[PDB]
Amino acid sequence: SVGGLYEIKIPTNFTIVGQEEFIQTNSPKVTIDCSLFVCSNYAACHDL
Amino acid sequence: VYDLSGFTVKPVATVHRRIPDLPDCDIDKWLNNFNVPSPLNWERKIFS
Ligand SMILES: *[C@@H]1O[C@H](CO)[C@@H](O)[C@H](O)[C@H]1NC(C)=O
Repeated sequence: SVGGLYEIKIPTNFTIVGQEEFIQTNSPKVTIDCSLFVCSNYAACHDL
Repeated sequence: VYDLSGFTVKPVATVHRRIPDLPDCDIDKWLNNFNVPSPLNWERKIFS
């Protein structure tokens, strides 16, 4: 401080800037038929 | 809402394909040959 005053940069002109932000709120609802995935249609696999 | 067990469309018919007119292997004629070799000189025949 000089004489109790400080040097500061104060804006003399301005613009508006736009910044986008994607926030994920959902995701693909994946479903699995465990029986069809593990064994297809083979009765020998479905029994086990 | 209930997702049921996955069904598969069942076969309407069957397809069977093989090379026609192939000769008999005659495996019995070679196995029944009376000139039987010993384990020391085991004989081999390839059937194709
Ligand atoms: C602010 O900036 C714009 C673009 O350079 C200019 O047209 C405008 O005259 C400026 N205003 C001042 C007060 O400097």
